[PDB]
Amino acid sequence: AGVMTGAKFTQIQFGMTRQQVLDIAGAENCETGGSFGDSIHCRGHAAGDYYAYATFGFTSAAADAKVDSKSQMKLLAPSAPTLTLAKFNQVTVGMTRAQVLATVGQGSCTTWSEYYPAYPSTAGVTLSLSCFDVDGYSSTGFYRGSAHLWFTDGVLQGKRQWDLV
Amino acid sequence: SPQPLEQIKLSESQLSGRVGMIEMDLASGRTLTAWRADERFPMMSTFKVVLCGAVLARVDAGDEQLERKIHYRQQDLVDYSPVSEKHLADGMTVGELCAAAITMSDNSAANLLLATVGGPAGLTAFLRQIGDNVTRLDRWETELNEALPGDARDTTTPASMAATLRKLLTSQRLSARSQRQLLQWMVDDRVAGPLIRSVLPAGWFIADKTGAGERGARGIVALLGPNNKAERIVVIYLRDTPASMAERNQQIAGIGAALIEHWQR
Repeated sequence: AGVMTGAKFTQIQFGMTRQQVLDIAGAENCETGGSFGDSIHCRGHAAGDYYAYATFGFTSAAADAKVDSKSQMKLLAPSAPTLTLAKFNQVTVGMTRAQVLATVGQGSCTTWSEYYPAYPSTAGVTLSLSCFDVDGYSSTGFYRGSAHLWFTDGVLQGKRQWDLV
Repeated sequence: SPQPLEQIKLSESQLSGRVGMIEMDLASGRTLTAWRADERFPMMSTFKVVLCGAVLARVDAGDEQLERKIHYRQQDLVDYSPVSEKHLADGMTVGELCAAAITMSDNSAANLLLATVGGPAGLTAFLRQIGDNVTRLDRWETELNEALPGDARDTTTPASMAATLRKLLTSQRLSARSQRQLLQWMVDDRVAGPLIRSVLPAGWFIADKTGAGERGARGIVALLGPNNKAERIVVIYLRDTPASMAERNQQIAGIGAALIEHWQR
């Protein structure tokens, strides 16, 4: 069983039902309603003043609604964080996802949130990437070199960094 | 089971850290037990009770409504924002933002609220206005958690924080409805399990707010008492220790347990 994990997050997919999500995540780790509306929010290990977590959004409140949104914090580590303030400064609004990644480093990023508001269409897809310098990521504490890069339709709309070089 | 100051000395010795603690009678404001009470400690998320105090003050004055919807953007999102990040597309009400900030230490929620009261400078001016001349907020989330050694930014003292909490929750300064609301958000705290709640006896009341920061910073502010009624304010802060989160939580819980064991001694 265990708490929410990166492995479970990856196994959960866009297009899944609420029951499918709960079955992979482990229902005892999850909640809905209250602060989270009709999304499902699942806790991982303790981190900082909260927990690593995943949040799954659905196309509607219906039992057969599908996952159209996946978000996570501290469930996944970057592959090869090579981000630097320099590379961050090379990133420009209007850039493609490919252009951005080539700039910051192909293993510098994880997916913070990804939402298909027109699911199953990709139109208007919004994506937030969490990217990290060599020692910037932490799964249990606080980042020491990270950036938020956000996109609509696969094109960069904005960027923000903390603690880079 | 050690007396509170004995337990604190054991904790500093074991952690190589500095602990700050005040135990204050809620009704009278008298200081009952104190340790490094005039030293500065990073507030971390404990500042959010003061933040929402300032928000409620505006509500009382007719300058704010808890039902007012705030819409925000990707630009506004920072780490540790589980609730505000979920509601990005829809917005959140002021009251929903305070609930997220207090009960779940939601960082972006706190930043959004901070803008409504004039930013860190504005919140600091509110503190000065209620007679707290010590506590200061200088930065936004997430930098305010950096806890660099000797840095006075975003710090309080146990003495000042205890007095300020007493002022916010029990003095003339907020309306009865606002006091009840601030207290209710603290009662509904979701992230404080490993701290005082872990050693709180059956039948006691607790309302609290926690914080965690870099360089070992950790803290809790709480109102608690027997017979399901608040009797005292307890503030415990830790700074400057390389110890694990598990060890830091256990020590704070242990200090809480000592205060409880020696409640009438």
